[PDB]
Amino acid sequence: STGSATTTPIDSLDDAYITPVQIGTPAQTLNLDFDTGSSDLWVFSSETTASEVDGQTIYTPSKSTTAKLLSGATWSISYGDGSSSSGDVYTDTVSVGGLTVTGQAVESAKKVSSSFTEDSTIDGLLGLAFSTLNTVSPTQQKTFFDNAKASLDSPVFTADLGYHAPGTYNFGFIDTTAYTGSITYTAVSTKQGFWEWTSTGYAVGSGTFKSTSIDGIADTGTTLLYLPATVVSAYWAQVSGAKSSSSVGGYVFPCSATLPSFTFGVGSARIVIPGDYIDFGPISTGSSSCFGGIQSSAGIGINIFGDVALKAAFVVFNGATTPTLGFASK
Repeated sequence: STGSATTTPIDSLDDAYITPVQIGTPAQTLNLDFDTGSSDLWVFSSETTASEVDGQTIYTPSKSTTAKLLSGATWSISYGDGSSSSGDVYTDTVSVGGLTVTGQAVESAKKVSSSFTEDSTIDGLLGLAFSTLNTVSPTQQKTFFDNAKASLDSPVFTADLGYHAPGTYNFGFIDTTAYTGSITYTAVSTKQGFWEWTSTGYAVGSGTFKSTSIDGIADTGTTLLYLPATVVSAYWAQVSGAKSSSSVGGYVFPCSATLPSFTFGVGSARIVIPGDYIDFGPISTGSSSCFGGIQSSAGIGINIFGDVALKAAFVVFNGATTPTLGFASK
């Protein structure tokens, strides 16, 4: 089997992408944030504290004839950005772009962090990291991809995120028309539960490539590119007027400035992030100071290849027995 669904940015800055997901019988369609940095499928629901719902579409298990309470099961998660949520668990039918999993754990939110309430366009998350990170207790649950894997024509999914435009998630096949050149594959460590790999280095604009190992995660659920402070400093040094602002919480720059591209290495191959992708606009409405899309990972504890980097490539998440990652230009 295969599936294919369009993913759409939630706003003009590509802060995140939402993908429609059918849950239950009859189908309830929710717009979920596909997150390769986590492993819970959780949704706003009829069970969510009313004061914590503000515009989101909810899942109502009682209206689904295929929903079954997973008795005794609870879940609770906190994300790298200080967000969180918690609740109970049903199993139900979940379909993504034509691909159907029966018995998928659907985690029903009883409580969500303010940040989720405040984002009316995201109805929940669909985690695509490794199932070892799943928070359901006492019995850990599998991700949508893990459940679908054996049925898929090939045990892969691909992320093809757009710049200021929609993109595509595919399951079970590689669309050879979606990228240029070849796909370079690189090794993955699952030891932290992430799609963790090692970039071979970077260049800033037309600068010479610096060969150096950068360990990080491919995370569709994170907006920006977070890299070591040395790297980030080398980038912003090439932008006139840029500075790191503690009050703002990162590098900012005047929008009159031209942003250089940023190249990262995948084995011997090279992915170029155009400068325009690194502009995240005014820090506040009307400000002349713009927020940068490349920021320091210092004190995150891990480097994150977020949407800023991934949207510059066609990315293969290969769930073969030994997982790997593939990157192609497009």
